[PDB]
Amino acid sequence: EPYKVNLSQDLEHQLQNIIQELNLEILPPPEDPSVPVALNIGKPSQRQNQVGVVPWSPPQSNWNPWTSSNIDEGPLAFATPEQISMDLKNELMYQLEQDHDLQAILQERELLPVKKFESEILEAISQNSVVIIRGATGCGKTTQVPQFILDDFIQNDRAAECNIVVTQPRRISAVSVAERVAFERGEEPGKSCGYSVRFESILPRPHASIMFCTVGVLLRKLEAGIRGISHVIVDEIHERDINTDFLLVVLRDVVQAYPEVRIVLMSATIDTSMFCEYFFNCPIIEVYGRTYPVQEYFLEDCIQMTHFVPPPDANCNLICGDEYGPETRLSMSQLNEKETPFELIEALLKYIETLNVPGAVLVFLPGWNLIYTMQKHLEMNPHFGSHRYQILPLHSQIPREEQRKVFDPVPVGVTKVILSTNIAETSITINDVVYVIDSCKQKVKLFTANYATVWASKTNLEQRKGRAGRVRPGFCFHLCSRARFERLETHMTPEMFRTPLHEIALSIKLLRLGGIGQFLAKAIEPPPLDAVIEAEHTLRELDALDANDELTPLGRILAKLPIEPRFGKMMIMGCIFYVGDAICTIAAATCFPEPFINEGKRLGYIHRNFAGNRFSDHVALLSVFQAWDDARMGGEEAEIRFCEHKRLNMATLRMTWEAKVQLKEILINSGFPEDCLLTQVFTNTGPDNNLDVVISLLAFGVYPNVCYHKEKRKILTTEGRNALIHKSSVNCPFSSQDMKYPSPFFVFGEKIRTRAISAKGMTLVTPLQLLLFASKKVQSDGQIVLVDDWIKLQISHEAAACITGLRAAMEALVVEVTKQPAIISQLDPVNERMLNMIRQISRPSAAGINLMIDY
Ligand SMILES: Nc1ncnc2c1ncn2[C@@H]1O[C@H](COP(=O)(O)OP(=O)(O)O)[C@@H](O)[C@H]1O
Ligand SMILES: [Mg+2]
Repeated sequence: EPYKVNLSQDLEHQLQNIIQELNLEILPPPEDPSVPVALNIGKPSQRQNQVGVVPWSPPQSNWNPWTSSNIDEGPLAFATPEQISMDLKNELMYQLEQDHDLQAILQERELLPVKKFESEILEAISQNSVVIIRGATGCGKTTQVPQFILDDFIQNDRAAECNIVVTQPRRISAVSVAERVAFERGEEPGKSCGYSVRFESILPRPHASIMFCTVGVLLRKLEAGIRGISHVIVDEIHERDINTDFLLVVLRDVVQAYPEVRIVLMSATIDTSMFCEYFFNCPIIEVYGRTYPVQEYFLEDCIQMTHFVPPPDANCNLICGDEYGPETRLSMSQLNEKETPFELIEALLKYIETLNVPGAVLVFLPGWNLIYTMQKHLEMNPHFGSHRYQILPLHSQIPREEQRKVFDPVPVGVTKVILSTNIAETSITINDVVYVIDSCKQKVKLFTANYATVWASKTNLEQRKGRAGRVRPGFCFHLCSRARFERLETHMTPEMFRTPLHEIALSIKLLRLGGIGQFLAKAIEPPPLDAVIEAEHTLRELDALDANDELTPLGRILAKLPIEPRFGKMMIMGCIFYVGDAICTIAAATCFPEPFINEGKRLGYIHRNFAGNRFSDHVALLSVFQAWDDARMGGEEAEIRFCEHKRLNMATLRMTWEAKVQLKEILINSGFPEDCLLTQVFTNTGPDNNLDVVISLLAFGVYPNVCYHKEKRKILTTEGRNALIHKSSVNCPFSSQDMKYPSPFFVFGEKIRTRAISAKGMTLVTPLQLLLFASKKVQSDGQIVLVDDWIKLQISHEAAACITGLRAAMEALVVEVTKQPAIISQLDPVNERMLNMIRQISRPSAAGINLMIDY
């Protein structure tokens, strides 16, 4: 049944007036109501784009390739290549013979499997434009190959002619490796090695230097070209990271027009024929060391040996071999294959210690969520205390201090257990690993108009098995049944086949590489047609691309921003409404976890409070940033005490803050005036129109995530399906479900598809805000308005038509703004009134809502 909307008469007239002034019309109600009318309305030429190549040039002595600028005012300013080379060599020779701690480290370096192949690798790279380096995870490709290359130029008095850029799929990899390589050279990051991820960098010195970076960073720098680089090392190509795949397309055209460049493709033990053929049948340098066999097991076995009994495609736990016992069979059938059996892992750990062979256990799990769950299951049991066990988590989102703990040795008599994601599959190798427990799962992000746990591939299961066979004969415990193993895919589908292409689409256009479809048709494995059509559709709707699929001034800005394009447009809209800072903060916050420390899953009494009365996880977040920033004014310890008092993750806040500042930077440079991006005090209780607008702009950004509240935790999603409010939400009630929301309409940040469907990052919006920014299709029969063919509003046909008219006027202003962003200082009066009407519609009062008194 429809939702009643109580507009005031004065508001009803105001809408009608501004529409009249904007020179728009109210489409009349339909003569026959059974045939409704579309209130949502629509509304250039430039050039055409042919095939182009990204330019290349080798290292120059008067050029810093990492800052992309000249060296005029330095101590190596007008120096000659030879002095630079000779100085850097003598520096190093000296360091080598004096530093006895460094010598020891270099001795460790020289035992790694890859050391053997040093000469073979350097010669190959010397000869051929492209080389593939192939070998097992742990031989030392990532850490050593870039050093081999650098040191080769240094020792041979060519140090000035060597700048190596190394790409990595993941942020934590570019940083960790940069720090590890720096340490192996007795340095801090910032000398010979550096890193550059989104929102964080420690640039290395301009000469004889290695930069580790994520592909996105490298891509976003490429519109200048690949300036002053001699080697491009594309690492971990076998992960089929979509941006790596894309970059490989760019680099193929590069090597073809500039054969003096050196590309180095580095890969785990897979069939690299794909990549070989792609790069003109390039050499393949094989690398290996000693492997020991690993006795692998499956969900059957695990139950057979532990004598486990659980608590009271098709399901593959119902299928078991005859050679297994009756209880094993009956026990395995009790387990649900959508979960990972945490009790069985505990049992397997106990089986391990009865083998009496010391060594670490490596446990593969999908996501932090399960690593935390498994952590608490264990620690809340005497046996797994500090005395017997050291249980360390491993994933992207933990302090780098605790990353390095996984490599540290442990007091003897203590089993080290690493609870890890797939980072520890091929990216990093943990030492003294004899045992592996494998969930056989993956946390991929399938979005089709959103995360999800799926089955890993045979290849994944094979490479997880191999982690336990680098020190002695190992064991691997797969938690999937044997019947499930057979129905597994041989390979994970590459991200290129199942990821949105909007960001790649803009990149192609920013770099003037040609048509989106034409370019992506040259990929080693081109993406599906529909994904290309979706990407093109989505960027035309945003006005990122024009009708000819050419890049607009809006699209250009969205391409320069390291954020999802929709959020990029939301940020420009914020600039227009002079709430830029708040929106940049919301945007920045999307790229990091929640700042809140959720010990218990249910949300605490202090965190709730930051919500105020806005029923908004987003407002909560803005409110902590304001309080954290105030608490910051008393220095480090005040910040520290504020954070662990209020139960917050201080690093998250600093990362988000620094992200924001850079997002603002790119806006400033794009022409937007400083005044629209100042920080603005606000309250989360009283009337605040700035925050009202921020909610409206939030509703635009997170669309199409919209939902309707039934009762308790139950909600409805955009296609009529139902789902739950996530426990982490401020809007989530206790075991007693009394919430009494002044509106049932929320927008949200994430769909978490576990066993159930959960909505995360929920923010209450008014029916008016829904109509304005959080809907596309609006249909009126005169009385009832139908929103995105599932939500039904009983509202004035005239009002709906006007709000829908505003939406379109706003979009139109965005276009004009992005041609000359500075004009927001001096908008014409009608546009000013149009902004003010949006300001007015954003108020809770505008929909007859009052937040200040308890409902
Ligand atoms: N931060 C680190 N701490 C300890 N050992 C490390 C670290 N980084 C790399 N190693 C060691 O280096 C070796 C693997 O080097 P790496 O270049 O990562 O191999 P791959 O060829 O798999 O890329 C292993 O012995 C691993 O434990
Ligand atoms: Mg590696």
